[PDB]
Order: sequence, then structure tokens, then C-alpha cells
Amino acid sequence: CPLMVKVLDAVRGSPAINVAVHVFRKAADDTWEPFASGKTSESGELHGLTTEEEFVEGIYKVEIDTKSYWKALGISPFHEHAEVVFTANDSGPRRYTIAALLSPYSYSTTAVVTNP
Amino acid sequence: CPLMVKVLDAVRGSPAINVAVHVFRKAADDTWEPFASGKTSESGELHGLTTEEEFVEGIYKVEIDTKSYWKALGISPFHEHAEVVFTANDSGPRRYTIAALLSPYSYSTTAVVTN
Amino acid sequence: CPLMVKVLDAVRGSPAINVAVHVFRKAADDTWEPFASGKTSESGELHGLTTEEEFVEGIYKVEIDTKSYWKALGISPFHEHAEVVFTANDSGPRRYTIAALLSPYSYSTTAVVTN
Amino acid sequence: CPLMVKVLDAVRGSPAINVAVHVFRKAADDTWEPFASGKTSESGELHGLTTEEEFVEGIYKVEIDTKSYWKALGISPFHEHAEVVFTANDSGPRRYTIAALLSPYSYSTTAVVTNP
Ligand SMILES: Cc1cc([N+](=O)[O-])c(O)c([N+](=O)[O-])c1
Ligand SMILES: Cc1cc([N+](=O)[O-])c(O)c([N+](=O)[O-])c1
Ligand code: NA
Ligand code: NA
Repeated sequence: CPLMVKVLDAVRGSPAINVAVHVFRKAADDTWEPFASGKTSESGELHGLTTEEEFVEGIYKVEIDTKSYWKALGISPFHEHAEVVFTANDSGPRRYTIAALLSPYSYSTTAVVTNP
Repeated sequence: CPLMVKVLDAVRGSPAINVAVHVFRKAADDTWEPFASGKTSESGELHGLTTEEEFVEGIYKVEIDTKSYWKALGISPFHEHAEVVFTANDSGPRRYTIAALLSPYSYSTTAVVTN
Repeated sequence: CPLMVKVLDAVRGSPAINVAVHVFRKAADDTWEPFASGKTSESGELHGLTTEEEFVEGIYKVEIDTKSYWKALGISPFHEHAEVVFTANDSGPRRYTIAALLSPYSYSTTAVVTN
Repeated sequence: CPLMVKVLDAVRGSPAINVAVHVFRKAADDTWEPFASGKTSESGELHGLTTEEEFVEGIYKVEIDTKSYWKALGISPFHEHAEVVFTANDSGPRRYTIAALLSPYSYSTTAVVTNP
């Protein structure tokens, strides 16, 4: 799979498990079209969102549902979600890992981009 | 002002100057309505976006034009922009600082909410 | 003052108040000599650590007592402390801000070096 | 192995490869005794530093040689290194991943602690 999402919890020192993730792709009319969704596993990783064939060039938005995560654990966090928006595959196919480290009032995110 | 935005550059160890920032408020029909905007100053800060009277409870989005910032430095970045989405609550402390720390392939954001 | 330390709490979205900070300078024999210390204020900031005359070029260590901070909040943290080690250079901008953002199992640190 | 170190580069969007790492353990006389060392692989990971038998209770310091990393790439960074100091195994053996995300004037670090 050319798109993976990994989420860690900076309060517990653990993977962030069961985090809902929704991916969108910008359509020709400039709207966000639903593309794929899933939830992180016990390792904090979400695999299998898409395929090389379906992950064409485009502008993608990876929405990480951080508020639902913290609220499911009884914490009242600051952000509604974390959004990661990027152009993908504009120089040919690449593999993308979108990582995020969560705290109730802060998050970090980075990307690892590799050429298969 | 109840809302301030600060942007820092982790590559050069400096404020991120002249970064465009747009603030939106979520409307009843679930669309994003323009609310306020500006460019960060020489200190990386953007003051005066709004007033206590105008900054009512609701859901707000702060969009930071990180791509244009890096492109002006001759660096090709990963993200189209950085977006910070949050609910303003009256119960909470009154003043909101939204800080972002930028690298070409990474950003962090935190909220400092105080009296 | 050429050196300021700022500490923020990512769990509560607030300054980290009353955090002990110790600064050391590396001596010729490679040991760490005490240089300055204090506690962060209600704004999470520690000002007045040193002067331009005293802050000569060299290697400095800023140790932030993060463990005591979390323990006072009833939270068990991972790190013994956070340490920031850097060289002061005269060529560079004059004023150094060392910022740290704290969570129980994580911290970030950045330097803002300006004129 | 119960201790792993992973390092990423936030400028390049890639693993941080060939980063030197030195681990120390506080001795009874309060000095930092050398414990293990190595360098990150092409994946940004450093495996095999120690064993369950030799990784006893103690206070450990993981020194990540960030300045040498950036300088080997011709960048002049702010920090001399990144130091991660923690008590390990005080409630029995655990597995520790020490992660770090590097920029020239900033770094983040987190831990993932699991119970085998
Ligand atoms: C002021 C500041 C410092 C750091 N830092 O790295 O020390 C940060 O990460 C952030 N932030 O927004 O996440 C803000
Ligand atoms: C910083 C970081 C740490 C871990 N980690 O395992 O702690 C990761 O897996 C990743 N990543 O990209 O997948 C990044
Ligand atoms: Na192209
Ligand atoms: Na014990």
C-alpha cells in the first residue's frame, strides 16, 4: 500500500489505538471527495487504505479524528481533529507515511516519503 | 484581543515572517465563513485578528499558508498548508494563542489558553 | 538579557509554571559548571538568567526539571529531565530563546535566535 | 531487544540515516558509564543495542549525535546533540522505543513503552 498512517499518544507513551482516519481527495470541482477511511490498530498503524492503481496524482487530506480519541478516553481536548493536506504522486508514484504524535492541547505531524 | 497566532521556523531558528493566516468560523450550514486574516509580523506573530465581542463560542479554523512560506525560501515543502480546528469555549480561559512550528516535511501546533 | 527559557504544558494547554531550570557552562576540563538558575514564572518564562557581558561564546546546557513538574500534578512521567545543549556564537543573532513543550512521555524543544 | 532508537528527518521527509547513538547508564558513584552504542540504519532504526539480561534497572541516557548528522550533510545546526534520560525497568522488564524527529533548530522526542 502506498499510504500508511501511524499515530502515537504522548500522554501514555503508547500507540494511539482505534483512532478514526478519513482520507479525502480534491475533485475537479474543488470539493473534498471521500477517498478511503479506517482506524488505527493496536500498533497505532492504519494499513490498506488504498492501492497503487487508485492512488493517482491529486491533493489529499488525511483527517485524524483526535477529539473522538481523547473523548473516548474521557479527556476534553483542544482540537476537533488534525488535518494533513498534501499533493501526492506529482512526480510519479511514491509511498507516503503520515505520522502524528498526540497530546490533548498539541499535536505534531510529519511525513516519510519514499520512492519504490 | 482574544486570539493570537504565532509561527516559528525550525530550519532557521527564527520567527516565520510574512506568513499568511486565514481564520474561518463554521456556519450553521457546515461551511467555513471567512472571519479574519493577516500576515505574521517580524516577530512571527499576528495580533488584532478579532475582538471579545466578535469572538463568540463556535468552531474556528486557522489556516496557515506554509507552502508559500517555504517556496519563497527556495525550499520545496510537503504540506499545502497547516490547519488548526478548535472550539472556542466561554467557560475556559479567555485568551487563545495558537502556535505553529514549521519544518519542510513537518509541523507542530499547540494551544496556550490563559487568563 | 541574551538568554530566555520558556516552558509550555501540552496536556493542559498552559504555561508550565514553577519549573526549575538550571544552566551550566562547559569548562576547559569538560565538566559542567553551574552558571545560572531559576523557576519559570506564571507565564512559563524565565528571564534575567544572565547578561551580555557574562554570556560569552562556549557550550551551554539548559536542564529543565520536567519530572518534578509532572509529579506535582499527580502524573507519572517518562523522563528524568529535559536537557538542551548548544553553542553560543557571537556571529549569530544576539538573543536566544530556548522553548520546550512538555507531555508526560514526550518533549519538544526549539531555539529562536534573533536580533 | 528491549531498547530501540528511531530517528526521522523533518527537512527531507525521510529516515535519519547513519545517526550515531551512545547509551550510558548511571553507576553507583553517580557517573555515566558507557553502556552501548551504534548508528541508525537506512530505515532510521537502531536495533540490537542490548539484551533483556544486560538491560537491568537503572537510569539511562540515550545521546543522539544530531550535530554530526547535520554537519555530515553540510548544515550548521543549533544543538550539540539530543539527550534522552529516563529510569528503565523499575517495575519489571519493559520494551522501550525512543523516537526523535530532527530539524536544524528543533527536535522532538517521545517514548513508546510496552510490557512483553
Ligand atoms: C513555542 C513552541 C515550541 C515548540 N517546541 O518545539 O519546543 C513547539 O513544538 C510548539 N508547537 O507549536 O508545537 C510551540
Ligand atoms: C517519530 C516516529 C516514531 C515512531 N515510533 O515507532 O515510535 C514511528 O513509527 C514513526 N513513523 O514514522 O512511523 C515516527
Ligand atoms: Na508531474
Ligand atoms: Na521497583
